[PDB]
Amino acid sequence: KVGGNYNYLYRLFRKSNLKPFERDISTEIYQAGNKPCNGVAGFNCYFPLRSYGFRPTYGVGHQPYRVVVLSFELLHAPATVCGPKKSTNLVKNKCVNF
Amino acid sequence: SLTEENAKTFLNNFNQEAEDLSYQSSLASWNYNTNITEENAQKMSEAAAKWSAFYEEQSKTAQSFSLQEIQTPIIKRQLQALQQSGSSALSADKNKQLNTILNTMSTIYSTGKVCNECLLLEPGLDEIMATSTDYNSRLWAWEGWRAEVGKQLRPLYEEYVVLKNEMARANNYNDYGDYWRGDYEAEGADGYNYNRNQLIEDVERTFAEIKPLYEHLHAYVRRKLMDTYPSYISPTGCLPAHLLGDMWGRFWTNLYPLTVPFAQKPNIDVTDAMMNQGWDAERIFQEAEKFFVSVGLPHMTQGFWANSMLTEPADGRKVVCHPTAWDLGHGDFRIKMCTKVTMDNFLTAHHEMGHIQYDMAYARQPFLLRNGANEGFHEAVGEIMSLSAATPKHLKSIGLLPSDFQEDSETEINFLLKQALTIVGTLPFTYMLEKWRWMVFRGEIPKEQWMKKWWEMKREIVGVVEPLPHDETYCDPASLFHVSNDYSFIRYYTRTIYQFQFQEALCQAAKYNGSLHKCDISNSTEAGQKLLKMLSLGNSEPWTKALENVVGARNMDVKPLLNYFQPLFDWLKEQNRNSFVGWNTEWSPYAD
Ligand SMILES: *[C@@H]1O[C@H](CO)[C@@H](O)[C@H](O)[C@H]1NC(C)=O
Ligand SMILES: *[C@@H]1O[C@H](CO)[C@@H](O)[C@H](O)[C@H]1NC(C)=O
Ligand SMILES: [Zn+2]
Repeated sequence: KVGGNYNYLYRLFRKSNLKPFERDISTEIYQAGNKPCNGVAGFNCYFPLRSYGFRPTYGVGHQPYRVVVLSFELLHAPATVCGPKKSTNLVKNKCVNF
Repeated sequence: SLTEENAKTFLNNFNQEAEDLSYQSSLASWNYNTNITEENAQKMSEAAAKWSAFYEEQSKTAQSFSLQEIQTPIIKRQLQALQQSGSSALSADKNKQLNTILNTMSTIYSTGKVCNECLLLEPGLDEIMATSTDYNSRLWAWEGWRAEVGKQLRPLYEEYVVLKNEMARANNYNDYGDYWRGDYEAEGADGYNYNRNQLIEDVERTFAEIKPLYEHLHAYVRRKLMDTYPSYISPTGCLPAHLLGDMWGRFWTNLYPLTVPFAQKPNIDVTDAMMNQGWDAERIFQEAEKFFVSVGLPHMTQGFWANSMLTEPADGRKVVCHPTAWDLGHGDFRIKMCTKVTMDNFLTAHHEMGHIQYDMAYARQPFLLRNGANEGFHEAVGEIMSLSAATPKHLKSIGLLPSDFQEDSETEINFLLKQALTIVGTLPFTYMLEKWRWMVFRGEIPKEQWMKKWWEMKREIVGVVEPLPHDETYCDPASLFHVSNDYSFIRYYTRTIYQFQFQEALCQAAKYNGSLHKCDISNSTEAGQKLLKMLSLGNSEPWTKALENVVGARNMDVKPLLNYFQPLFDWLKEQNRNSFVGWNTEWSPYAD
């Protein structure tokens, strides 16, 4: 948006790194220093979720990019997602491979 | 639990917020510059005020992290680049007084007029001082200007100096001169450490080597002006201040029609050759992009061709109509210029594209380090591009000059003389003005001997004598734009040194056999990757280390400057045989 698409957020500060396929939606103040934060922002108490300043005037490295990740799971359970099967025509009065 | 990681997190948050706030401020400034209106001006003012408030708040908050505990060098440098307060050190009353004095001086300098015709500074005075050749027609204007503006700015400048010294002392410095020289202060290893006091000793050493060339040039200019000014020039004296082609004497380029080595072979101009081929602004920008890509630099962004205003708008928009390279951030690099099909604009396009490519280099560094090494690097990186693109070989390679043309000696001598009248003639003036301002700010020159010592330095350093006596009632230093409005002036000398240093360093790496002024960095990728090594660092490393990456030296070097004009130096030394190179500091046009 010309004015700015500030609807997309991103987490910048956190205690420790995440685990594979883990989600965190907490909005608690990042306790940086020893000072116990009391829900207010300021010195050593920063908000973890920041916003994107998406604007069309950006270059090629800061524009919004949509990323999809397709992960396949092949547990011992029977598979129910197979690829598209091919097909052919029929044959009459001739021994072929069916 | 250590303060290092806390400072790192604080700097990360500060950079994350700055990359948005400064971007919005630059966008508002660009919107104001495109269409100058009242609403856009108000929006730009509000954005600048918000950015300044955020920056001063973050600076006040960052002063609680002393650099002694920070072990990481880059984090310490980022904290040092922000802990500097500046004008906020003074109290509210002193800051208001300084701001009012600055605004009053700026208003007096901008609204100055000299009448006994009745004109102003830019409309009539500049054209007269540039083109007119009459003694009185220039003398009266010069005297009126330096008697009105000087006497109107003297009482304000006297308090301005004291307020700036108080601000410097409040900012843990000593004087305003040290605060201005603090930009060249480097920190690092034992070999990559530079001090503010060392610049005072190095500038004089670098100026001591350019003295014979400047003396020969001054003698040649005097001998050539003896014809047009028969009864106003001494054979062993200085030159008047109103006969230098400018109100102050900063650029001697206006003396080229009067001081020409060979008039029967004028300079090379590709204006008509560019008009015949049907070129335009976009063609000039495409040729500049091709030149910058041939040397081995990254390619220009797409938004540079869509969002940037390369040509003058025909929609009735009022632009300031002067070249500027804007770096809004996040991959936004634009050029605002009154570009035409002329040759000077053709070179200014490459000069600004150099600054743009510089901005496109240090973008990977943190926001607190997204700037050049010093004030002498950013403007010198772009100048070497214009110096290498204005050669007769590049014009023939691109197609502006036909192949049947051959390089002549007289044309090269005339070109070198015209370039020295603008590049070599300004260095003594800059050095003298900076030395005067340093000795005034440091309190070495009493307030009762400003004009006396100023004119004594004009006689000893620049070799300029006043045509009429001016006592301490005037203030001629304050008559300059850079002196009236708060701005640094030592950056020009360092820029002039570093541009020749970079030119020589990039020409010796490409194995070029010829004159230094006829170099051509085109079709040489090795000249780009060696330059980007300094362009990609910016302010993340001390300026000595960045300078060593290109030329190898960790300080200023004037030998490339003397090697650039070596044929011109020999020609001047051979032509000035029947004369005395120098000037005596006793002759006076006002005295009989
Ligand atoms: C610039 O401002 C003028 C003055 O109102 C207006 O006529 C013109 O349409 C504006 N141009 C743009 C591109 O906004
Ligand atoms: C660079 O090389 C190309 C191809 O050989 C040539 O057309 C062009 O004129 C060269 N440019 C210079 C400046 O030598
Ligand atoms: Zn400029």
